[PDB]
Amino acid sequence: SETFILTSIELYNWGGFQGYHRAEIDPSGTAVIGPTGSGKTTLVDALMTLLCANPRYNLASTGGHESDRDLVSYVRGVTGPGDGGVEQSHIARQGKTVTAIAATLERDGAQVRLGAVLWFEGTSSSASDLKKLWLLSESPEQTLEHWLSQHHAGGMRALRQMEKDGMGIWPYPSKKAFLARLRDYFEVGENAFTLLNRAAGLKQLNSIDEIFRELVLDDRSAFERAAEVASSFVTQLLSYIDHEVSMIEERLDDLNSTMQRVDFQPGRYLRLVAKKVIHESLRTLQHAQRQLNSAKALQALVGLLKDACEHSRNQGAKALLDPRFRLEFAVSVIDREGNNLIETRTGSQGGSGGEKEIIASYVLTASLSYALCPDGSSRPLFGTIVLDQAFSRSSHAVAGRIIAALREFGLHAVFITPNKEMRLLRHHTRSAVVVHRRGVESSLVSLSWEALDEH
Amino acid sequence: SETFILTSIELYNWGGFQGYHRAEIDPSGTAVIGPTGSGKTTLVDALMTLLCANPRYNLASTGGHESDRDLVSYVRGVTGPGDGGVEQSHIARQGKTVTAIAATLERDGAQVRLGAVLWFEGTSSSASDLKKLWLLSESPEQTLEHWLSQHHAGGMRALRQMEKDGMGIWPYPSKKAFLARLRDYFEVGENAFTLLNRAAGLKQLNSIDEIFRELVLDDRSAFERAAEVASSFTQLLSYIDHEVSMIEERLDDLNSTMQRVDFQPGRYLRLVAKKVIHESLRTLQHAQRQLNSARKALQALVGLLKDACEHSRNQGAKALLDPRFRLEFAVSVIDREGNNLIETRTGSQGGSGGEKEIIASYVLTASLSYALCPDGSSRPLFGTIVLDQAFSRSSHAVAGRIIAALREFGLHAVFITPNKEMRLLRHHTRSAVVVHRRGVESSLVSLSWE
Amino acid sequence: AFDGLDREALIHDTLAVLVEQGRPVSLGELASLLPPAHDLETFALWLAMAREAGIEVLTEERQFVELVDEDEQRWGFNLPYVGLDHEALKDIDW
DNA sequence: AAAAAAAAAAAAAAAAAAAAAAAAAA
DNA sequence: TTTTTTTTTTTTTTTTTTTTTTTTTT
Ligand SMILES: Nc1ncnc2c1ncn2[C@@H]1O[C@H](COP(=O)(O)OP(=O)(O)OP(O)(O)=S)[C@@H](O)[C@H]1O
Ligand SMILES: Nc1ncnc2c1ncn2[C@@H]1O[C@H](COP(=O)(O)OP(=O)(O)OP(O)(O)=S)[C@@H](O)[C@H]1O
Ligand SMILES: [Mg+2]
Ligand SMILES: [Mg+2]
Repeated sequence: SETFILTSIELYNWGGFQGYHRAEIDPSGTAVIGPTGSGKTTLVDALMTLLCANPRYNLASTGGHESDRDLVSYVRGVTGPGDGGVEQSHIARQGKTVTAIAATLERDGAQVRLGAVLWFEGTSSSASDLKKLWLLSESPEQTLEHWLSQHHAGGMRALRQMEKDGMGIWPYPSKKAFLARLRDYFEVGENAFTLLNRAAGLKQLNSIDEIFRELVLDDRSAFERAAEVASSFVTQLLSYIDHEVSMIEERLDDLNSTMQRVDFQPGRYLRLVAKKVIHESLRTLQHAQRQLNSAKALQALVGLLKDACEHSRNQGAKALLDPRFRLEFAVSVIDREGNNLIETRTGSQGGSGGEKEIIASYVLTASLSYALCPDGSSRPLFGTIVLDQAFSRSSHAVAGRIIAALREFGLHAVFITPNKEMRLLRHHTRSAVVVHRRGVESSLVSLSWEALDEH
Repeated sequence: SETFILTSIELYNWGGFQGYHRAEIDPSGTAVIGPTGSGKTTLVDALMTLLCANPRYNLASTGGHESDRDLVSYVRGVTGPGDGGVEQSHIARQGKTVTAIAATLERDGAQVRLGAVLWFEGTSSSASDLKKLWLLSESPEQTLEHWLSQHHAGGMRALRQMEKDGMGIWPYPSKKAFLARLRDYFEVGENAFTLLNRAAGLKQLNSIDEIFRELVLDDRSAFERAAEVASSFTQLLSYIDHEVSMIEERLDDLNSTMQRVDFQPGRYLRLVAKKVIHESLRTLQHAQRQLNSARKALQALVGLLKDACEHSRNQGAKALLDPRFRLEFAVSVIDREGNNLIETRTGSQGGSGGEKEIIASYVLTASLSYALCPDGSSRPLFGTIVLDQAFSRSSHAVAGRIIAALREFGLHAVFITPNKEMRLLRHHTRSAVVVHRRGVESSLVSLSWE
Repeated sequence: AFDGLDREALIHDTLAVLVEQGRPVSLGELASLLPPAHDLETFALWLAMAREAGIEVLTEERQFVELVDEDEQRWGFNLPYVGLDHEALKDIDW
């Protein structure tokens, strides 16, 4: 209707995939299956590289505790820890190389394509020798083969020459401007995409306050104005901070109003609350102000402000000048029949193995559905989400609730599992993508369910 | 046929299980199954409490990074974080309570039992108000009901008096003496049971040498003899050499018995240890040669020895006198048909989701087989091992190979699964234990087939 | 690795048999009248239903059931004694 | 094509709190 | 015989320093 959805994704000399490959994705949810160690996570990494400013590769393997891969390894395509010898036999492509990836989104009578080109020039491995160029396309005649053709008969100048004569093409040599243009195009909050990357492999909740203070909410600190006033040689700072707190509370009210419709465990749902706490240096500063009002000693306020500004990474400064650090967050469970608390939780400590997964998935999708366009009203302009190693620890019953909630929130999803589960996916999806490895090469096959059934 | 195998385990007022409960375990291995949030982890925590001096509860849920629950929470039976108010509806038993556990081993006719009784007195909840008493016996006519009746008749005075009024029982009010006696009974190494506790929830490997220096190998450093020699105002090096030769001799046999299993379609593993030389030894040799060629230069040698004995927590001096630190460990993959090295590795960094699990399982089971029999006399006296959330991130063939590896070394194992992978289990297992929970109380049922 | 097990069909067939018989049924007769494709994964579901609906599960006496798989052979199961009926679990959601 | 300023992630160390075991007094 | 006092060990939390990569200017 008015929401873009992923439809296809292509590769060239990326990771273990050599040559040219592609896969098609149905607009009613698909699943990715294949044996252990075949290439399922590589496609996800290739997609994530195009969106966030600093990806976390291979996140789901450790459960959300550590990332263990780098871009150059994918570009040159290593296949293990090697052996140690004269010839580095464990590296696939050595010397001069070239690599290109691209993903395409689609809507009702529209099309947008993203892309990237990366290439070496000599025998080196430093991260500063990997020349890069990002792209954004609107016209239908642009295609990956066209970009490779242009590069092979020129260079950076040849690629940049496309904008002069063509249409609907914008190459950006710096990733920062690329991401700024992207966010402006989709009308999306500043930290939505990093949240999307984080939601792929996170399976715990140490504390929800960190999640709300780092990802969901924006950043409107007041350090600069404080420094300006300090160097001018004041209550307006406090008025500004109070106004920011009020706006934060209104936004949180909006979110918890939205979260009601979806259903938790039967007869129950969730509500989010926040309390106000004042402590630390606020009392000291107020005392100093009231003491100076008696009369000199004007340098006391300047000293306090400068000390707070200098130590910008301490709890005193954060609690003094950052409005989003003047609240405390916790989640609660409400029974539908009437209204009464059943349990209030501030984290996920002490739970069972399967309860942590459902809690984390529910809260993450609830926050993400709001971080997208409906933050500023209207329906989302970018609806899709990726899950990795889905349903690793839960039982049969919990997966149904997860899928039902995901459908109710209004998002399209792709699931990535080994052959562990084959019934629910057949019941709720429409298309499948099969991967396979033979030696050191991997390939993709796309089929619907009926064709595989006929075998 | 001289190995003790787990056969039974009993509970009373533990966790969510209220009142008496029981479960049986087949000599060929079993498999507990049940829905999510049923009580499978509680049953195995009850066993882990009796063995390690400092348990890690609920280890598998977080993947092997943290722990969440504590002992006093189990005894009073907390179910969830609750809410505000004062009634504390989320706590089951309030006021005076009493709890009991047991476990049984059978090898051939001979039988042993392990025990524990814990209770409160009032409405306090501090860890210092929880009385404890540990038991160990090898005679019949001593069951859980007997201990509970004796405790009700009197108090700890009545309990601790059973030793004089009987035969074949030994009460220990201090856990350290209890564990020392237990370790002496089975002739296992010093940290075998801690390793067993760790192996139940570890699905990721970071460095082999950490494990081989912290848990598997015992401590035989020569700090005392060196300090004595320094204060006397060299056989030390020969002693160190002998101790580093013994390790190589054991590793040879371990590799020989690991050779028979196929880690992959045509490949098998092997452990490799290499020798390293630090600068500290060079200085000592130089001092020795200088003293020999001098003929007073004795001050420097004694100063070096005294410095070594002083800061016994720096790798500079620790690597001089601790034989465990003179070696370096790593694994390698070798294929048959013209034996040829193909890949060497020192940790599971950068691997796939399923490769880490199998690597960790192989290394840990090899380490356990080493620890449970320190010398070449063979005949382990303890032969069980448990796994939690077995085969959670792998495919069919990987699970098959893991099970084959476990069966090769000669270990009796039990598996825990959230009602998955039944077809694979049914071939290699001949029992089951089903746990179900309604409301707030849990229950156990038992099966078997042949 | 398709098909596997179908829970809904098994539940419906069990309910139909129970309402048809109109008398309490133990595990042996239920298995005999409706042999399972897989020997396991079936007794577990029935025991789960029995414990959930509240029917007592006696454990002091045993019942023996003999089955033969697809590839011949024999299996003897030492199941406990459970009495299922339609009335107890007629109004419980699943 | 080369030199400078800024930002994000990893590693080591100091401070603090809680629990277990042995010695001493009523 | 029962209670109290002391020491020792283990774990957690916060702060500072270091390194690498990206972007900008000449
Ligand atoms: N940077 C890298 N370093 C080492 N090995 C790599 C790297 N990138 C890919 N591989 C190899 O690629 C294979 C795993 O990649 P993937 O197939 O994407 O992982 P996977 O599909 O997630 O496997 P599962 O299903 O999660 S167990 C293994 O053979 C790895 O050795
Ligand atoms: N200390 C505790 N704090 C909070 N809840 C607890 C605690 N001990 C037990 N419970 C509850 O008791 C239930 C018993 O489940 P567990 O045995 O801990 O996990 P489980 O049965 O293994 O579930 P999974 O998904 O199979 S790991 C838990 O789900 C909690 O709801
Ligand atoms: Mg993966
Ligand atoms: Mg568990």
